[PDB]
Amino acid sequence: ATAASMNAVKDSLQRGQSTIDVALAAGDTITDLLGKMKEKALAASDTSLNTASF
Amino acid sequence: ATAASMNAVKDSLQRGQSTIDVALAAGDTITDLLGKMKEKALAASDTSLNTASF
Repeated sequence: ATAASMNAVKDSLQRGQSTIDVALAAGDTITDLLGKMKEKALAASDTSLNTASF
Repeated sequence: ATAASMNAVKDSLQRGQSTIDVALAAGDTITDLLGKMKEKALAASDTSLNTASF
């Protein structure tokens, strides 16, 4: 009975791994977006821009 | 992200170079006109001129 109980443990571990995989994909896209906004903030930091570019 | 962020810095430096180039062209024109004024001032400083040429 104890040996047969391991299947639920394996299912729970695989479920956690899938959840972390989905979170990792979301984190990848979020870091891409974060880098792009840092580029935008540096570009807008310049005082030689006109109003429209800002 | 830090490496990819350098494009904004490059663009800002290029914009500064373009602004300085425009300023230097206008300054070249202004110095040419200033030399012309100095020539006219020396010409008009002569006391033998009649009122018309002055």
